[PDB]
Amino acid sequence: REILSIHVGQCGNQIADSFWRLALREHGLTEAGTLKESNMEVFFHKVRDGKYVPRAVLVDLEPQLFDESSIVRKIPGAANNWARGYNVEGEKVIDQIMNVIDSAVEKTKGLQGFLMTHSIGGGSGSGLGSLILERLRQAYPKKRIFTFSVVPSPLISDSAVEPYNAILTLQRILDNADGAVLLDNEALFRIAKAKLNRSPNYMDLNNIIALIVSSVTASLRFPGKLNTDLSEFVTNLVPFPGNHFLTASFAPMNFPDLARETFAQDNFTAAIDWQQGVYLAASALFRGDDVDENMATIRKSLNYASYMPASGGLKLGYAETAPEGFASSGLALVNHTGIAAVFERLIAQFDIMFDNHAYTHWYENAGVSRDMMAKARNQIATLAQSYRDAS
Amino acid sequence: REILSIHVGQCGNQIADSFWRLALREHGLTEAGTLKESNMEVFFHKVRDGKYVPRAVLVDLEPQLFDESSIVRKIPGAANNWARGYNVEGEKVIDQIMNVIDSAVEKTKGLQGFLMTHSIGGGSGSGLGSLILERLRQAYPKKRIFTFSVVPSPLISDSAVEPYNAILTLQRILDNADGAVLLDNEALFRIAKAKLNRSPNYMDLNNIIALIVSSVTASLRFPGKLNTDLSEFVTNLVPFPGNHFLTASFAPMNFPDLARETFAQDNFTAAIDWQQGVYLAASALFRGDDVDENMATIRKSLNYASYMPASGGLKLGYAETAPEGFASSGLALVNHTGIAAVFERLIAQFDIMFDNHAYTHWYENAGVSRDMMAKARNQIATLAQSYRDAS
Amino acid sequence: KVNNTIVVSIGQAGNQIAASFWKTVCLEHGIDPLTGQTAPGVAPRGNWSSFFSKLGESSSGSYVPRAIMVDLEPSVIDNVKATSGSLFNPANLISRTEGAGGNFAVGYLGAGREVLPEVMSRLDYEIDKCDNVGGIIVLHAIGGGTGSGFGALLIESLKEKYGEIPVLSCAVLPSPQVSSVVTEPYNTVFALNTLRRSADACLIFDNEALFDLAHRKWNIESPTVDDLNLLITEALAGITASMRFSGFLTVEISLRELLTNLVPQPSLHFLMCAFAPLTPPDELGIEEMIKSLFDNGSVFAACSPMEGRFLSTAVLYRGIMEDKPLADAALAAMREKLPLTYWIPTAFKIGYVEQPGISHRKSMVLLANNTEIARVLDRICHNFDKLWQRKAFANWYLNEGMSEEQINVLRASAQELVQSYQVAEESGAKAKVQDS
Amino acid sequence: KVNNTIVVSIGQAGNQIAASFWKTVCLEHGIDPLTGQTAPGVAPRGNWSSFFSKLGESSSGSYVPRAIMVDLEPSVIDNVKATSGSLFNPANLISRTEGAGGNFAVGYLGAGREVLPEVMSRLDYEIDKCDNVGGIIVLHAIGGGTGSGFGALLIESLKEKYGEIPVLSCAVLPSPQVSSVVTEPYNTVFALNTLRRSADACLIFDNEALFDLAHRKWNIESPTVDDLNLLITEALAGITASMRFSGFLTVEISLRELLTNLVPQPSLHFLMCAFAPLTPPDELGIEEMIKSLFDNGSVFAACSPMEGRFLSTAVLYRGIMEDKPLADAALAAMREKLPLTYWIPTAFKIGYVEQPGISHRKSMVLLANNTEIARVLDRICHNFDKLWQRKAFANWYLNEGMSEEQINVLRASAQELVQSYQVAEESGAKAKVQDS
Ligand SMILES: Nc1nc2c(ncn2[C@@H]2O[C@H](COP(=O)(O)OP(=O)(O)O)[C@@H](O)[C@H]2O)c(=O)[nH]1
Ligand SMILES: Nc1nc2c(ncn2[C@@H]2O[C@H](COP(=O)(O)OP(=O)(O)O)[C@@H](O)[C@H]2O)c(=O)[nH]1
Repeated sequence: REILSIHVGQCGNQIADSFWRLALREHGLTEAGTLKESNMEVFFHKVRDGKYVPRAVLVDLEPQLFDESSIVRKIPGAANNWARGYNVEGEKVIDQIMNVIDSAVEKTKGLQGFLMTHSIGGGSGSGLGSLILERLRQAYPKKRIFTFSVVPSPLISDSAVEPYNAILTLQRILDNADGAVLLDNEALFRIAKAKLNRSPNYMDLNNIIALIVSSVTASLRFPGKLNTDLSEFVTNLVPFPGNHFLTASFAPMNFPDLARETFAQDNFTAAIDWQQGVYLAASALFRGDDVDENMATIRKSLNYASYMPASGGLKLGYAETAPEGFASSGLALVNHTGIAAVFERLIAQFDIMFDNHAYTHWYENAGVSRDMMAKARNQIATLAQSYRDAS
Repeated sequence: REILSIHVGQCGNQIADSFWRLALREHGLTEAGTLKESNMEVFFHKVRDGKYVPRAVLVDLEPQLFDESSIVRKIPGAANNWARGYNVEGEKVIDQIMNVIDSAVEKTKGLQGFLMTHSIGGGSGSGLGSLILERLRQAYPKKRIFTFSVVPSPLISDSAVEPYNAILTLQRILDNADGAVLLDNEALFRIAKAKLNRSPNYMDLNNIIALIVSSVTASLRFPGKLNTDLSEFVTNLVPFPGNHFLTASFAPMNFPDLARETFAQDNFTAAIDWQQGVYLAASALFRGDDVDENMATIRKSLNYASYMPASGGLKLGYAETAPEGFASSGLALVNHTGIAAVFERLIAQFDIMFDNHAYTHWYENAGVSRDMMAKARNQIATLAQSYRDAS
Repeated sequence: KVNNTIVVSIGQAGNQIAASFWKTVCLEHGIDPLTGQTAPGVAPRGNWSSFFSKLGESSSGSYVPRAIMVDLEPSVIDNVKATSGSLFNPANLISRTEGAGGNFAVGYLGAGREVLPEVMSRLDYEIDKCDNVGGIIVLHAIGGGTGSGFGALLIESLKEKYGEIPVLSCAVLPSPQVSSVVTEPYNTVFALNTLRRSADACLIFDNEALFDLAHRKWNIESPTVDDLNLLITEALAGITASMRFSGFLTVEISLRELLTNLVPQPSLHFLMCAFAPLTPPDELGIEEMIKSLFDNGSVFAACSPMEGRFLSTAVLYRGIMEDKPLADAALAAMREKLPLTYWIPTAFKIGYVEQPGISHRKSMVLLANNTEIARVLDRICHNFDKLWQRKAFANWYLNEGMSEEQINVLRASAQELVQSYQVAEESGAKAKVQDS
Repeated sequence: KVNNTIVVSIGQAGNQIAASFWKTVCLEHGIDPLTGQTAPGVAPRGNWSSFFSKLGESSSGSYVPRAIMVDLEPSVIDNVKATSGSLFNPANLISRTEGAGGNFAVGYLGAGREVLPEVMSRLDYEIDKCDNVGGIIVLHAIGGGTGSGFGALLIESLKEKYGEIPVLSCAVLPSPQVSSVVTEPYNTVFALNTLRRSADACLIFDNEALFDLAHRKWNIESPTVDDLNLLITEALAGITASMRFSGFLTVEISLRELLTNLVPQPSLHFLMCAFAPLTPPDELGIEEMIKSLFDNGSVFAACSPMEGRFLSTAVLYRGIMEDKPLADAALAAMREKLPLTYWIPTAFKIGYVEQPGISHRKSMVLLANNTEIARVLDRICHNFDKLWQRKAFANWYLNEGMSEEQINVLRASAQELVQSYQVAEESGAKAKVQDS
């Protein structure tokens, strides 16, 4: 039940750092991976009696200690171009990235699958990120692949071409991942904004994320009973192969208060269309300080599509070890049809630019024609339409 | 026949870098210690079939790859005070320095001895350097200890208090080392000065040194027959326990030209009093491109003390691998009574300052009384007088 | 590991600007601009590997610009050699004797056809010693004969042989208050066509604007081309700073990154730039500087960006660190008053570099792809017509390689470019169609 | 890993200088001097750990000076709090109400005897959060009551409880053109005794000199204590730069290192300092600056170092990097014209720091232990006598703790110090004997 984690790109490794940070403190390991005095060998790697190293590969990193034999320094070239990352520049390094990964699973008794932390708006995390997602499937067909993908939002964007990279990558996340957590900047923004009087900075957003990760990953690295393995994540949240795009929330930012906050619109990390959107599959996980009781109480709060059975469709878990800084916290993974919003948004943006030949050429001269791009959009459009009609 | 190398202080590690640099290129190893395609396991450590790591401990280093488990980062405090390094500040870290060393000899089948690269004018390389020299003897009594010590010269000094540290350290080099190569700044200066039209900088001097090291160390790491082990260095150059202070030269900066240059006053790295000074024990070592012939020819050039036997007293060696940048080079280790000069110099300087209570207090308030200092001088004074009367 | 940038400076003006640039950058990085040497034992400030090359291995090692200077007349290169010490690589200073007689034709297909070989040989060399080449900046004055002629010639062969490498042209446009040949509009229009078709982006330096500026904001009775040239440097230095020095969250912004953001369409890659503070070489507050960056009298182009649309902007600060909050706050406000298009809703790059230049403790450069550039291009086309209409001096060019048909087409291209941008104000879809 | 330095500023002047210092350093390192914050995601320039402390752990983290401000009157600390935002640690700004009435006695043994406790508590705190404490700089004006009184008191307890820590006092001497109490010579002479016996070195800031300077080299009609204070900062910043920023071959020069070199004998630890460039806040070349450092009208002390002997020198540049060669060459030449002693033949420290201040792209500070300081000390002793002779105002001090015998001894010490240095010109051996 070992999970290899792959972080790619600036945003990819930025999350890596932050997450693996508390990743240790939670499991109580030192800056170097020792006991400063549970089944954790799922994320960390036991080297010797009391030594552990993070089961993770840092791909395309450009600035603490991970196995620098399993981390690849970035080679200039990706830019903000997806096509550039998935081809010209990715090619030069995909074979290597892959060996570095495979050599990390070699020292893996029973591999479960992978986790990928990256940004779908850049060029490294999107382009190269997609290429990896692809060759990762074509190599470990039986393994599960999960994603922590940051979606871009104009209210904190640095590239004009983002939505293009967004759509392109979303296609590969759709065709190769068993599930993806969409960390929406538009949401991460708003959250951080009203949480800290001044205009947010990538770090602030980066925080919310780090927590969301640890909390989502928790159940996989702790003794609990809910979402023991990525596989359970699937059977519990993906009501169908294609629709595997989830949202996650955090609480907080009492218990009735926690369970209330955990399932509070404003508390989620995604712009889901809470109005004409309906639930499909939920999952709460509280950790810290009588849970298998208020379950039915909550399900009456949430409104799933009609065809779903009244009671059930929602499972609640627990972990005694809460994230540092809290006595006990929440987290809610929800496969909600409102997630269609996020896609539709990206589409709309895409369309304007694309229909005017916005920056289309930088992509074509890089091995990504407008038709290929259009296909990418048309596909993601359907994916969203899909979620929409399911409501 | 393994030799552990210990570099302490700025000047100590500065030499380390430079030396270990060509240390690889000579043995043809890569930046990381691999074969880019002799008995070398004397300096480098075979980790695996084709992997080698430098047998050396970096003590008190403050900025490439050595075993960072066997390198100790400096802890602020030494200043330019010997007393400060040998006591207050050295104490805090001597125990550790020692374990780091002993753990390096643990993975040593048959340890020969140590090499120490440092400066006798600073406070780290002199103070702490002396403390190490001491505890190194009190721990490996049967082992041989050799030193590459840089003597300070006003024509490129940065501290007023240098000669004090000079004398203090020279006492420990006298009581604990089996031999020491005095790299005189006054000489290194003059050499570099007339070798490069403009006023010399620590790097330039640092160069001459690096070569001097490799060349001196050569015979210990190459298949040759002369000076196979530090022990031979002794029986071949130290005509008596106390008088173990040597000078080394380099050539160049034809063969008759090389053998001429190698044994050329101006070509040595020490201010020895070539006038009223006489040879005691010499040793030449040419490397690159008919040597056991011009031996007797050379000995008639050199003038040893009378009591020494005409032919003999000089041995010549050879190594096929020359230092990078040369087709073939020289090097001459000479135990010459003129070396007394260097000491006398330091003494004189000491005296002026000391007799006026120059900076004596910084030493007393640090556990080094004037009497202790005086003893240090008085002893080194004798050491020199010794060499002098031996002529 | 960082991207490499080679700077080929063609012509006289190009080379004079280039010389200044290089001395300035040398000083920013802590390198003697006459010896290529820096403090013994340490490496130059920032990512010197970017624009400089390492020669030697010790500390006696020198650093040498990744630059090539080409010119059909010795007057300037010869002087650079005199004034630059052992800075540059001698074999990278290509020069000739006869000159080009202010003839695009001569430089494009004739006398310049002879230097191409040597010049290319040098590129191949500088291109190879690059760990990661990532852009070639061609610095030249599109108004004369060499810079316009060889300029175009060199950019075209540079995109045929190589091509995976981005090429940013920094074209100095000619003006009345400094003209040197009645045919400046011929040469310009001709070189424009190539700039338009073979470069990845052209940063335009309009001398008229430079003159006014050096005379108004710097208030110089009668500005010399040297005065004008200093401003061009301040910018080149300030733009390239994002490559030579490290940011807060990024270590370097690539010319590629920078360009893929500013250039939405192939024939819409003609950039403008503004600077601040513009204080005569004889202090202002962040807020004022940001505000002034968008004044109509601060762009190094004779137009009014504010009366046009911004297709894509890029503000690049340096010196700004602690005060960042306030700085963003201001630029943020500014961003609202800016005229944008509907088809490129958002495109506003912002970059910070801790290290300041040798001139101001805090400064900033505006790099903008604005439509009022079409106005500048028109002015050129007009004058081109005043001459071509009467066929003045045509013979010099005709009897040197060109033809009437060839000349007309070039003029035609220039037109397409101009209309293309105008349309762009309204629609990107249309601006496209105008490209044929 | 680097050494830590805590700066306790006692009194009014001390605290006013301290406030300026801290704002300046804040700006040099890229830290907002009102919030202790820097650019999100990155750490402040240089070795901030040196003078600043890290608060928090993310990026919302702030940096706070390793400084303690003490004063028996609220007028100044209260103002610092107003003007410094959340910069300093509030619990590190000790203040009181009654004041010291220009009375060394009050501050030394009485009203100041009450604040000692709180002040010490704070040190213990700041001393502990230091990975490696390596010096405490007491910034104060030896001329008043608090700075002179508590100053001495605080330095004496600081060397009893701690003592393994070096203490450098930066004592501002009083002058006619700015005096505030007829008894300045009493207070000074009194505090001197402690400075002499309990500090590791005292860097003297003579206000008379500062006045002339601010009026001559900076040409200010009538200089304010604020004008005078700015110069003191320029130096403190420039001296401490060798600790806050990294060198070429060294990462930091310790106050300890710096001092063990300058101070040959216990009672010969009274330093002087000179600065360059001294250009009014309205450019010079390295060579000129080095030359000017040794001019008799550039030292922040009313004397002529050149007419005396240099016991030990220390030139500290910053901004100088590429141009180092020329710089060394000059200072080297200067070094020959300098008057030295026979018993301290060579003692000339030189330090470089790449990072410049916020004022000059290139600058330098001369820190010298010269004998003409004996002349300054004499002037003090004289005036002391003009008063004590007639016993003017003695009563205020007598009836506040002191005695005639105690007062005479102090005056006696001051004498020993003065003669001690004079002798030093001739012999160090003798200068010693004069210490008892
Ligand atoms: N900014 C600037 N413009 C120049 C300079 N020299 C010439 N120009 C202008 O640019 C045009 C080309 O000049 P030049 O570079 O000498 O042309 P070339 O050497 O024949 O290619 C002229 O018509 C001038 O208006 C210069 O040093 N700086
Ligand atoms: N350089 C300088 N000297 C000052 C300043 N304020 C006062 N002085 C001088 O230093 C002496 C002490 O003043 P102050 O620091 O107020 O004394 P205290 O607060 O009673 O210790 C006075 O007699 C003045 O000559 C100031 O801000 N700067």
